[PDB]
Amino acid sequence: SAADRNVEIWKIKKLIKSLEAARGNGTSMISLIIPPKDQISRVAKMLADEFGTASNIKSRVNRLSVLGAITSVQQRLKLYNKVPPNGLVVYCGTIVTEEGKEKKVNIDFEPFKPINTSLYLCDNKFHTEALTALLSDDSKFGFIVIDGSGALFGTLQGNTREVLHKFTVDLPKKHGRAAQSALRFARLRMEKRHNYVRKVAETAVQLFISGDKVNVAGLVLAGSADFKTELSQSDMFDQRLQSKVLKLVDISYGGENGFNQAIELSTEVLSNVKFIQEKKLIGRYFDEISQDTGKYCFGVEDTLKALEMGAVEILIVYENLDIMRYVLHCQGTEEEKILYLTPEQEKDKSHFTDKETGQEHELIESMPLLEWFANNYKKFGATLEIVTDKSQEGSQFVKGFGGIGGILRYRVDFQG
Amino acid sequence: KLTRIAIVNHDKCKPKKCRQECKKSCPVVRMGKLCIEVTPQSKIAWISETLCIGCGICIKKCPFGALSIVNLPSNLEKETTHRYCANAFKLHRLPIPRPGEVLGLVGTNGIGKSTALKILAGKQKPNLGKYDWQEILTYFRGSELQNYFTKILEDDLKAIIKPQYVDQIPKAAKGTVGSILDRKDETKTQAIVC
Amino acid sequence: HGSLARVGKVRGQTLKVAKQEKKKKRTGRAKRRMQYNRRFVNVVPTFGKKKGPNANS
Amino acid sequence: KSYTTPKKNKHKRKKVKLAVLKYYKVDENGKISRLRRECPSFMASHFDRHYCGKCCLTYCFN
RNA sequence: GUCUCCGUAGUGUAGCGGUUAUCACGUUCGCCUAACACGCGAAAGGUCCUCGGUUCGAAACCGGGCGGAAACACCA
RNA sequence: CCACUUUAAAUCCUUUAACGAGGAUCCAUUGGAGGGCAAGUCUGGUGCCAGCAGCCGCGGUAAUUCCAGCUCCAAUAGCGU
RNA sequence: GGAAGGGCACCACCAGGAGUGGAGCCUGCGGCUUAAUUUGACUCAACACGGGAAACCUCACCCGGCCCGGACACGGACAGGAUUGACAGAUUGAUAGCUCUUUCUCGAUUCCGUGGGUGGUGGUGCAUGGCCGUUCUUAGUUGGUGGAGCGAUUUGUCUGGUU
RNA sequence: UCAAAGUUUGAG
Ligand SMILES: Nc1ncnc2c1ncn2[C@@H]1O[C@H](COP(=O)(O)OP(=O)(O)O)[C@@H](O)[C@H]1O
Ligand code: SF4
Ligand code: SF4
Ligand SMILES: [Mg+2]
Repeated sequence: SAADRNVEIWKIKKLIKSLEAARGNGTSMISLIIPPKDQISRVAKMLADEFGTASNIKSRVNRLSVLGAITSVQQRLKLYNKVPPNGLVVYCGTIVTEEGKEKKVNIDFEPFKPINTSLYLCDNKFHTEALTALLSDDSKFGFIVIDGSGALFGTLQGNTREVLHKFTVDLPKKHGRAAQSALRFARLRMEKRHNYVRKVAETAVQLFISGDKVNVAGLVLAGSADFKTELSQSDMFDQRLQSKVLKLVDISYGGENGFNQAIELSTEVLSNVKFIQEKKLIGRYFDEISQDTGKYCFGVEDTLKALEMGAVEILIVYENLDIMRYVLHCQGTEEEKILYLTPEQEKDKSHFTDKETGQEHELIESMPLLEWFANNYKKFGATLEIVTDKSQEGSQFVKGFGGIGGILRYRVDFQG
Repeated sequence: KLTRIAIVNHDKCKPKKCRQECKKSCPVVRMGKLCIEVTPQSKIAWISETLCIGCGICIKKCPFGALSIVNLPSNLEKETTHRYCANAFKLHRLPIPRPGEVLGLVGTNGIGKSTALKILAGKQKPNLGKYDWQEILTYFRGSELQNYFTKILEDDLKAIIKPQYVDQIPKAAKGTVGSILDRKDETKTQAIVC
Repeated sequence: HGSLARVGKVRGQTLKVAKQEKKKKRTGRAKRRMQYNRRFVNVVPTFGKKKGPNANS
Repeated sequence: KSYTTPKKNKHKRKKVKLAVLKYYKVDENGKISRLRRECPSFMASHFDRHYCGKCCLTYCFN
């Protein structure tokens, strides 16, 4: 289900927030990630020698901490017997927190996406750079490696490299050694060679499409032998699929070994793509400003007022705002309100006296905005679009307009 | 290499009547930056073309169209001979009078031709886009301008102008033509000119 | 690897203070006089295991 | 030190000393009439009970 | 398409119709070591590819299934 | 700053009247203070970070080595790189 | 030093004993578990050790509730009594006056600041003392004055026999 | 009058 997946992402994001905060005085913390294919024994051994080494650590508080963590991460791994699919992510240590409370913790879990990123570390802190880099890069891209020998269809995350389906074929010989039959055999060879392409072009629809919509934001075709092109520019390959043909890549090698080659030759394009789509969206946002229209908005005050009401269509936000939603509160009267304060206005501000009554209006702690949108953009109007300051249209959005706004579902006049 | 000028027609802007509008509509100003400064008091709406995007929203909004934003080549920010105010017209370079020669100015009007001529007459000091004389001359070395302006400042060169609007000479000078030529004579060559 | 982030980390957060108001310090020759006087003529005391000009227990 | 909202603190007492306390009345200037009942060993008035302020003795008429 | 063969603990393989399914490696648990490795002692672990048949009895013999691999595709 | 002098004509010095100092002022800097190498085991912040350091090094929660305050030292209409 | 000489110790061997390792249990660790399962010590030189055989106490741990045992000062606070201590009855686990309603009270205690204390089986034995243990149960160790080396050092403290 | 015996925190 989609809702259960969104809960598991929120769970993991919250886990990361805590682990980045954690910290512990003295001590170290086992960052650890065991990729899908790995043998867990291999990990147990590694740990066991990492243990034996750590027993010569000169510092006590560090030593005994590290030994403890390694003792306990081994015990976690004992509860699994094969590596869970989609990898494993363990995070031992002895985190410190408020109240002077030294507490041990051992968070292991199969992460929801497969991942292809091993890591081991002892250091003062935990390392969750891998994990954030697997929530950021959703963008699944489809690969199809055509060759005279055979095909390979496969999907692709940031790091993760899946193999969907494949086959090979006995295509005919190049030549027909009779004078007349030469011509017929040629025409016949052309028919079976094309038929193979027809099969590939159907299979790709069968694999990379789902509910009359392609599941992959690109569709890299690869290979050699002027074949990938024969697919690329045919009437057989479905136009919604062929719309997202993103590259024809000439690879040496074929099949599985062909795959990796096809990805490394593709790397540059799949980066550009994410920026291209961003440029396109904001480009439209600006079109509504360029023409009078009315169906745009900008600056929290206006934008959220548009959201609250007959909502926006698309809401565009620069992926980090500073800007933060605070929940202000009164001591005596119990009257309360909420405000969207800038980095300067949030840090120190004499504004927040109650004035009418005459008391110090205390600001109960914040929830940072971009995250606030991410929580509850669905309870409004939808399509929360994170953007960047890399493109010229991107920067103009971030710099000028404030990296916040949205394309509206109809024309609205604003006042004050 | 492209920058922006903002221009405010001091006649068409009436900040009291319209109650702002530019302030409210400008994203930079909503962003929280001093891109426009107006108030109901104070004539003429100011803009920091520095902080301006050049969104082209304020231009649409203002109810008399007082605000005109344009672009201009980044080259030309060096060679700025005169700018009368903030958000005013901006001449770049001057003509290069050479003596013994009639200098033909050409181009469409509303393009600083009068400002050029005032400057060259010496009535106008070319502020050089500051809004001085030794600092001015030094800016015009290597070029006939420095000889021109230096010549102006020690021997006061008399600046004489045949104006554009000919029909505001009548409403000023009285008497006959023959009388007026005699009064203004100095060369003593009326008959030859007539 | 490693970010170019923290940069001015410390200098930023240090506890800023004013630099007091003492005096116009004597300059040129007069300074030199005063220096000379405090090495040789004022103190010249009974010794007690070596000296210190900016020492402080 | 994240204190829980519904738990909160617990305030202690605040007394109210209402100026000079009156327990007496003036009957014909010279003589005096006491208002509240005294101890046997002012055993003051409750809404039903007669509670002491010192020796902790307690009484009531049903 | 044809004809052929092979599908057995985690891996690679033995297996002569009645077997606790053999061997090696790997795994786990002791020791040996300061530790680890090497070493020593122990232990766990086969859906015998799938289904049906024959047989008193089938992991094998016989049939069909899903997998996997060689050889042929010549004369115009 | 009057006036001479100067000078081709001037300026500058020079001479010279008249005004012209309580240091809040007419305000002296530049570099350093662990060793080489003169001079703080001082006081705050940072916590192998930021940073310093020609070299040796300092920095991983009492830093004589960082960022600051105080003092001190060298040279001084100059001193660094 | 898987270099040679000597020479020694049942925390070394040999000869043997009694064993431990096997079993059930007792108890200590580490793990897992848990509100909490407090913590120190991990080769000899941690693990029936902390004189640690915890019902409570111990106790640190956790989940609840009282209490001040907040000295002294400078002040503000001084009496239209600052504002220590209270049977009900509700509540509470509780015969905690802990709280709400109501009593009435020492009468000069108080409360609020600041300076500042004080305590803490809180953190740090890698900031220290003391005390242990271990090196290390062996025969080893030192300067004076002379001699030897620019010196670091060396000789004395030694070939041999002896113990 | 010679079998085998490889390695050693990045965590100061
Ligand atoms: N004194 C002034 N103060 C403010 N604005 C001026 C002044 N003189 C001219 N302008 C502005 O400059 C613009 C162009 O004038 P100008 O340059 O004199 O004409 P031209 O371009 O023909 O030489 C006018 O629109 C006017 O608003
Ligand atoms: S132009 Fe667009 S941006 Fe530049 S000022 Fe007027 S409004 Fe603000
Ligand atoms: S600019 Fe147009 S709008 Fe802004 S004040 Fe002057 S007139 Fe009113
Ligand atoms: Mg030095």
